[PDB]
Amino acid sequence: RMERVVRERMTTQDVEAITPQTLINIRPVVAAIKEFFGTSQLSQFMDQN
Amino acid sequence: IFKVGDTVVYPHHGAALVEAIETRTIKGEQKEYLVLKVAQGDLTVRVPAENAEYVGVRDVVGQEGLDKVFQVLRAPHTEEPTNWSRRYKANLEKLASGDVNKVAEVVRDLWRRDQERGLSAGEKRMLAKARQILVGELALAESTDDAKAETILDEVLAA
Amino acid sequence: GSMSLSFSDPRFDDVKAPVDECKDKDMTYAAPLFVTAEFINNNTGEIKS
Amino acid sequence: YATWWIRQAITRAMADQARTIRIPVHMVEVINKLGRIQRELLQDLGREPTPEELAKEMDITPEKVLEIQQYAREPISLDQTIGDEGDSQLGD
Repeated sequence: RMERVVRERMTTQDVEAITPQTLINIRPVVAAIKEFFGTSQLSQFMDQN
Repeated sequence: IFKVGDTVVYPHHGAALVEAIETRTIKGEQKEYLVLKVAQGDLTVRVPAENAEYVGVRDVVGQEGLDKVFQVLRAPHTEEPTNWSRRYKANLEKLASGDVNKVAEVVRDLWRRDQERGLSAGEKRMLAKARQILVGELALAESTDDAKAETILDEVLAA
Repeated sequence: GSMSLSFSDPRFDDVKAPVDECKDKDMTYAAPLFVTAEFINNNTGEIKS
Repeated sequence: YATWWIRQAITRAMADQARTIRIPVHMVEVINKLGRIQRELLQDLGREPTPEELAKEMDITPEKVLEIQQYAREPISLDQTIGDEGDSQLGD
């Protein structure tokens, strides 16, 4: 998802003014990680009886 | 033109220190890369010495540049297109180009606007960016301690 | 094809909070991820690391 | 010339016809501006934007920011997960 965003904005943004800080969007990566650890059938609640 | 240890000025990231004159080859051609680092972005950039003037790595403002951008900032008669969108796109291109005279004109124009009219938080942000890069430029031009560069810049805007 | 973006060297800091404080104060036990990104231009030629 | 009108009409119809609880266009614009500002601050500053600093950048009061954050909240469905999975509709 982040790669789709970054290669969308490679073209629209002006050359010789950009840097990976301006290109990288970390919100979908952290969103994916948070969506995995919370609300997934494999990220199960730890069973301690 | 750009020797080692030189406090060389590169757009848009202001002044920067060169660390070494790197002989990193590509395709068996030992191009004369130079490593240059800035203090703000904490990034290192390698630039070949052949096309170093193509990127337009400048030299710092001396004295004539200081009084020139001074005269521009104090230049009267400045007026802008009535539709704010044309003014926005014009001074956006003008800051994206990045020369000290035009950045000075942008910041003094918006300060004259902001004094009475006021602008949006996006337009304030465009100011703040232009002001930040300009005060970095001046504080490494006169080598005069960024806070003192801000206080002198605020001194001069009032004239 | 006139520009490229690359990644290298994933690296972690220390955890921002210990285990018990994380469990008590409802904060997730994590550590930041630092990546070395490099923007390369083809036609004029620069690395933005 | 036509791109101007197309973008205007699309953004208008997006503004006042994309929420179950209809928020008028000015509040949609301020919500979008707040969302963009907090997004760019998350990407650049890294540190999660605290509401009062968002007000400072926003040039409005923190309580107005809190009201905007309350207004932006969109409704969930009554036919989603029981607590975690969609075994039983939430409306039960």
